[PDB]
Amino acid sequence: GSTFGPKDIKCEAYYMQDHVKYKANVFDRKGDMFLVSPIMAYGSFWAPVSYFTEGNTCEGVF
Repeated sequence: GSTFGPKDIKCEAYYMQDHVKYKANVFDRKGDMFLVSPIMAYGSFWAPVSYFTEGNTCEGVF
């Protein structure tokens, strides 16, 4: 349970929907696909974080 501290986060990427940009927290990777979570702790799904070329916080997976 950490917000200021990428402990439970490690990677937090962004994405905009042509105008609205928000965060997506990312944990690990699987090939060219990454392993992300929604705006809560509920499951985990793969998403191309490679598309989140705005700014992300993943340093330990990099």
